[PDB]
Amino acid sequence: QVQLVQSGAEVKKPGESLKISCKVSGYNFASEWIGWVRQMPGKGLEWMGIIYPGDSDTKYSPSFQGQVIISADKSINTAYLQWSSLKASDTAIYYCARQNHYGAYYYAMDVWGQGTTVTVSSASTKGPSVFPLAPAALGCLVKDYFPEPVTVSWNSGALTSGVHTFPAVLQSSGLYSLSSVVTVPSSSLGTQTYICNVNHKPSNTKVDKKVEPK
Amino acid sequence: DIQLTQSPSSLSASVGDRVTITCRASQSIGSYLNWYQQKPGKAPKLLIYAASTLQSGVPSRFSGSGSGTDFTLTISSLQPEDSATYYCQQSYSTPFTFGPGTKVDIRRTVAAPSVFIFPPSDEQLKSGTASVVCLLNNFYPREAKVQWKVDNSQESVTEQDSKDSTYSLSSTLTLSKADYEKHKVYACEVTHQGLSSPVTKSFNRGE
Repeated sequence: QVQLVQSGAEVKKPGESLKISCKVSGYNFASEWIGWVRQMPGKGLEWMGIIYPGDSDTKYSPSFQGQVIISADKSINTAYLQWSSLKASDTAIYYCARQNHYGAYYYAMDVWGQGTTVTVSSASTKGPSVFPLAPAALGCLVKDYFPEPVTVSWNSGALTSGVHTFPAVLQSSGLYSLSSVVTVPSSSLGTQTYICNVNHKPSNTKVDKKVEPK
Repeated sequence: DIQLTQSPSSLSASVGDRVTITCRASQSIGSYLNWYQQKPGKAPKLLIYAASTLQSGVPSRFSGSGSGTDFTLTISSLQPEDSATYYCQQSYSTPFTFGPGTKVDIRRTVAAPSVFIFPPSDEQLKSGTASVVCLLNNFYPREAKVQWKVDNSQESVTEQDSKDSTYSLSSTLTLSKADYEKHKVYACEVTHQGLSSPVTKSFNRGE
């Protein structure tokens, strides 16, 4: 029943500051270590550091010490990860993960958060434009947005089988674009309602689009 | 600072195969080692802690062993949902460095792409641009060739499906409204080894 819910994706210009927060429920928050894992684009996992929220004792990797701050507010079951000035190379996905202990104890990260996508760019945020892919297979074309990521669902998550959301491609315009499709029986094209729910946190934009055949 | 190496960096095996991945530390770490599984677009999952101790909820086909410098992760019977990236981690001393990771793909029978095509929306046209999409659904292997002929494109490809181990590809042909209005027939040709002959899916403007 333990679940960690991290804050939404963000976009910041280089030099700016940033605090990302993970909210923890399900267990005694002040009893177990919590850590931050960093994953650069197309790269493996990096162990950044951990904090015991009980006494705010922190243990960094030497590669992040003085570059980043790990803190915790045990009054609201929340941990934080903070930068003074963001570098371009700080662009990554940042995971929050409880470091449980097992019977010089045996430490391991058993529970993880969904993650927080951080994009460091001088480019300004753009919300997406959503067009229908009229049909059997049907979909939604999400175009001209910045920066990653968007998330697409169908019928508020009620439609999962046969859904395929493609990795975004970077158009020459410097904007992203991706499509999400689903396959459904051709008999349901006139009897069922198909809506894609596109969600772009960096632009505070959420789009619902109903797809109809031509 | 402890360094970790895993081998192989990537492997492909068919359903039912026995697969072993190895982790090697720069120093002796006894049994202080963990294994994690990360499926594409998802957050990582604890599989094994203390070198051999299986995490609750994890399927019995996963097993781990080793001590000192060399550890192994073993999947007794590969499932199609087991196609994921696998990391090791040392829990002896901070920092708790991870391993480089190993990509595990799945080998299946050759499947041919179901090919669809979507003409641009009338809403999109009034915005200035025109994007034509060709979709290749549930095929294998990942290699495939798409060509747009009318008589400036971009492709994307999903990861291996966790249920049927197939891939899926999209190709988006993008023009300006002016250039789109100047031609009649749009078609995508698809060559694949599961296809005995090239498949062409086309449309004429207007319906």
